[PDB]
Amino acid sequence: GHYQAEAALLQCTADTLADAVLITTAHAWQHQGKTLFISRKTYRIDGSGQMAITVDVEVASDTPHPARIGLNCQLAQVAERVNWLGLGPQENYPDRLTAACFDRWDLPLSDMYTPYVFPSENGLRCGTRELNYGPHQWRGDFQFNISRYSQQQLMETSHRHLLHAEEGTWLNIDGFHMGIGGDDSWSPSVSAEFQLSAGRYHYQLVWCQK
Amino acid sequence: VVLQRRDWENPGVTQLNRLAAHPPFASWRNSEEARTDRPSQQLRSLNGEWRFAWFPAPEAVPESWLECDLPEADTVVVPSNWQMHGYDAPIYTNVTYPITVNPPFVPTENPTGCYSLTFNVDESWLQEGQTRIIFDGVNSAFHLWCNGRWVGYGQDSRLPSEFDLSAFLRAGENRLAVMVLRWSDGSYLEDQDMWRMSGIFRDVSLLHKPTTQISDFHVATRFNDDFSRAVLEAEVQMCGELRDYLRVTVSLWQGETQVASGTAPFGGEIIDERGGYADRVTLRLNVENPKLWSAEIPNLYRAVVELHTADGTLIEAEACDVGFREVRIENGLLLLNGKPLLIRGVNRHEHHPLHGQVMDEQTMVQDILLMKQNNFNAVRCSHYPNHPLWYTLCDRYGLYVVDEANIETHGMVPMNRLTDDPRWLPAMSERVTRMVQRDRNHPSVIIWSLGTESGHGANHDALYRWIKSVDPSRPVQYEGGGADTTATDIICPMYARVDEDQPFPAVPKWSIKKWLSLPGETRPLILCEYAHAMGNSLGGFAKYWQAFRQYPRLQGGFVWDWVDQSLIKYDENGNPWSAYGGDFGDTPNDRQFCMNGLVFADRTPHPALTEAKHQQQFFQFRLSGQTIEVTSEYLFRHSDNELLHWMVALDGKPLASGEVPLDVAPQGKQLIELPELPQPESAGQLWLTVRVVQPNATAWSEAGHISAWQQWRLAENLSVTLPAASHAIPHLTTSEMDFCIELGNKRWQFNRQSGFLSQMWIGDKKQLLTPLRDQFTRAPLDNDIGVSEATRIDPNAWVERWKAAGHYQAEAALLQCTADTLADAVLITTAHAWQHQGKTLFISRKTYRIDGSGQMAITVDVEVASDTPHPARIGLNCQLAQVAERVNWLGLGPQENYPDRLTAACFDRWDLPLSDMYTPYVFPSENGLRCGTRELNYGPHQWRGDFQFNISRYSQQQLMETSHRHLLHAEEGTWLNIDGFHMGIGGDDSWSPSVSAEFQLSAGRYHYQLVWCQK
Ligand SMILES: CC(C)S[C@@H]1O[C@H](CO)[C@H](O)[C@H](O)[C@H]1O
Ligand SMILES: [Mg+2]
Ligand SMILES: [Mg+2]
Ligand code: NA
Ligand code: NA
Ligand code: NA
Repeated sequence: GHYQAEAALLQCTADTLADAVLITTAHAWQHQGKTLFISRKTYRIDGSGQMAITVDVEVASDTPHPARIGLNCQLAQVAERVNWLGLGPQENYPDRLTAACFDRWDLPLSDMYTPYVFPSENGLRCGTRELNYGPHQWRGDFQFNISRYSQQQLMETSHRHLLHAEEGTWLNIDGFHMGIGGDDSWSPSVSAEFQLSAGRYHYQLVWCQK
Repeated sequence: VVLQRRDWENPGVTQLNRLAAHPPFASWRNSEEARTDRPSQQLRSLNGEWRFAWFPAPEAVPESWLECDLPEADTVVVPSNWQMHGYDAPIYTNVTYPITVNPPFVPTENPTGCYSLTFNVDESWLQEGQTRIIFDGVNSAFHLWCNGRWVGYGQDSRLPSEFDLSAFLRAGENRLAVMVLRWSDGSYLEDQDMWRMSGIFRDVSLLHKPTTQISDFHVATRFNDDFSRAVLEAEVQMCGELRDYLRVTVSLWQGETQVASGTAPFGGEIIDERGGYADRVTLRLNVENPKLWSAEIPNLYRAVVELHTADGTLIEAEACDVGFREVRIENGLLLLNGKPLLIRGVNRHEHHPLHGQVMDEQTMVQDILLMKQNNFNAVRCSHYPNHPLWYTLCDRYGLYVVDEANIETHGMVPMNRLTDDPRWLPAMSERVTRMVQRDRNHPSVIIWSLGTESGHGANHDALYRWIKSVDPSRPVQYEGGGADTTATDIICPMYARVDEDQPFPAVPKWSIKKWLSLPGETRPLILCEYAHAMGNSLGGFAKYWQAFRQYPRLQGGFVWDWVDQSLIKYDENGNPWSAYGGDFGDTPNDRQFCMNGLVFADRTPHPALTEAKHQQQFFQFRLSGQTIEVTSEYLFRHSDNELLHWMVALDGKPLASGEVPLDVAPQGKQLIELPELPQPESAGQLWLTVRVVQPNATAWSEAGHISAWQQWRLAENLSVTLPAASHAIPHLTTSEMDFCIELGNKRWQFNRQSGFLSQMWIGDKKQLLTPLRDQFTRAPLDNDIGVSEATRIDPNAWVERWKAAGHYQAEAALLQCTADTLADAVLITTAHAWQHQGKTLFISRKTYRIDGSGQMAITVDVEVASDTPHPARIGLNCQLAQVAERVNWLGLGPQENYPDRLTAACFDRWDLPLSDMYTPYVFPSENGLRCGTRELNYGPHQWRGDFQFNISRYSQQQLMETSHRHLLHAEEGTWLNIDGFHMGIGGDDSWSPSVSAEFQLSAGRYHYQLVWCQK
């Protein structure tokens, strides 16, 4: 029930600090009674206008290792260039990133999508310390993709030509992403060291307008 | 003439008047006593009180000593090493020779042990036949006198020298005088990495043999393809007068039943143009459905060899135990009885902490039992032939043995300088030939070894061929000169790693997996030495066994090594302590390198032992759903003394358990279906634990002995419940120097100048003696140090990388320290930078959240500079004021375990006295860590999260400043180290960095969290 998991709020509090506002939340993703994931978050918005996000995730040892552990959202803005300090320029994944180089990259948005004839998650870039899109800067140590297509449309659509740009820009920022494999295409092939099996995961982001 | 010749400086002279080598003789005169192996009246021990004097050189020995006992001499026990009686110091040196390398010469100052014994000889022994004396072990050379007259000379410390005394003795009192030399030309071939000692250190005895006698005999066992029929073939040789009426009967016994027999006159088949051996006979006995010998089931028969007249009058009988087994290398696999072996082996030096290198039955038996109880099936006789009882016991309890000639020339430059020299061939041949002649009838001996660490020389090749020529029943191995030379049937490297190539020039140690498939290569690979168990070690041991299991041609190896070579010294009060190199005045020395044991000198286990037992298990396990699949790794036996105990616990609380008998065939499978497991309605992780229990006692184990275990996570139920919110809310008390938080009897204090928790109070009492601070270092392990020394730095060792980067003396610098009162808590934020000479090594970012329930949630995020050497650990430490009796934790245990050595540890709820949380390594270092721990309890304290910890009365600082365990003093309070992350310990070897990449703290950014509360 990974694709159907319903978020159930456990905690949601606010605090006033000397020079910032702290938002603490906790969620449990469940499927018919079973708790798959718990997400514990803090948001820290300070004087300079930076929103520091800490995320600590629990994964039930007996659920199949998840495809990713990140955050997503549909952004309103539609910019033309995607600029980042990280691995690139082309799409790279944890078990397919040796060719990619760490530098400052700048591509058109359409270059951050890969037109696989049968549509799937695509266009990830890894080991990114900084991402710039329109007015938005994200800093940390993460993996991301960015496109006019949602994970939902991508998985619902059998051919690339049947896809339609969605309003705004879909952003996927992953603390962690499972390998893609390919030793064959008829049995699981993602190696143990690229499966998301640690049980407890932590990543942090800073979101400010630059 | 004896002082004149200096035979102890002549590799051309290795003996004078010494009898031929041969298998163990007892000269029974009753065939039944031979069968039952009872004591024989014809073999007398001369063990006991002897007279001993020490001299600085052989020139300093007075000529009267041959005729009269010396009054200044003492009375000492024999066998013994004279260093063990305080006459001089033992020397511990590893590679470098204990003497100046000037072959064939030794120092003029050559410690000389003069031994004597006045003893009785009965009349009966001197009217008929032959009386010989046997010295089983004399280190390193000696001349022998009897009643004033010179008998002979002998070398090789590790094999029997036998001399005919028939013409020297008289009825009544007799006197032996033995001049034992510490150093001789033999020493050049005895450079083993061990204590350098000397003297009559093995048994001395007198054997009476008839004039017409069995002088040698060889037993072979050959089989048809399916092992349903054997032929025992026994070749017997006599000395004395050759007569028609002479016969030999070789008869084979299973208990009290004679299964086969053969009798023949002397005179073997024609051999060449001049005929045959008129003094030899070959007997061949047919054996149907033989009980086969292995380490799993050591089936033995008794062969009695009778020399007699046609009419049936016995002359004498010899005998041995026969194990019916074939050893062959076929198609690149070592096979025993047609099945491929998996060597669960260990190197074992003969060592005793009190008696030095003297061996006794009790110790040997103790060693064998521990070995087998911990899943070993093999031993390498590193690096010399053993006390003769050892092979007998190995035959009977069942271990595969590698018998190794007493040749090591490690300190030579290059290592093969002697072994390539044809002039050292004679001395070398005798050390190989005399071993084969002595041990070739022991079934436990499955492989011959040409010695160790002598490079690869032409002499090795000759002797390899010699052994293959005289004994086609056993493979010959030898590691020197690259481990895969033409002088070895088996690729037998030392400390070759699993996946990691070490491509040294000329002698590369390839990844053992890569080694097998080098172009043209077909041989099996068994490591003669691997997994150097020095101090806190055996990291990465599981990686070896995973590979051994997957690769048919990787057939195991021998751990280095069984027992620490520590020696007992005494202090002023009179209490014993364990001593290593340099502790007897001995210099130069290689310090703690003599301690590489899986067990302490007193035979107490190191934590690593349990890791070896687990990885060396004989039953493998897989879980699918509710089915446990059991696979046997036994080659011959069924699991006819085994049950499986299963157990399911929720975070350590038992919910169900049961028993199923194991009925699995060798190499076979059994599926066990667990009953409906009761789904617990309570948060936690369900764990399954299985243990294989032997319900009946054996020759080597007690009833209820556990031989194997394994764990699995079953279903997990993550906690979704919020704690019941509290009325109270903590109060912040800001000061110039301090942030204080109050809640009820509990109080926290953060020093604003340091940035750390300087103190906590429960009610009135202080909880800390030292503030809670980040720790990035550890008291360096033997593996962290390698061969690095104060006066000869190895900049490659982990410790030196750490020192040179400033890790040990970096100073916390406060970047930030704020306080904030929240709705139901107080939040303390901190930031430190650890710096050394302007370089920022680490940055620690923390928050402490103290809420209204009195719990402190600590969140640590560390940055580690990519270009600083990866740190030993990322954690916190403090010195608690509390000294409690017990430690209670939910994690891996119960014994000490580290990230690369935790497979044997089981997740459960453990409870031990504080003293068990300290590991007494003779050289002190970081110790006692336990990993994957979710909850720690000590007095009123409880920590929760996902961390590793050690807890003890010794600071990391005292552990790293103290050289011996006994010099440690318990500090006030308890040092607590809590690590989010801890580096592997390594041990693939102990002289280069050996910690594998995946166990190094290289991620750059690290996160951990801990809740601290009183309970
Ligand atoms: C390069 C050296 C460390 S050689 C190393 O010394 C070890 C110390 O225990 C063992 O004696 C090994 O047999 C030897 O190979
Ligand atoms: Mg000599
Ligand atoms: Mg050596
Ligand atoms: Na194997
Ligand atoms: Na050693
Ligand atoms: Na130390």
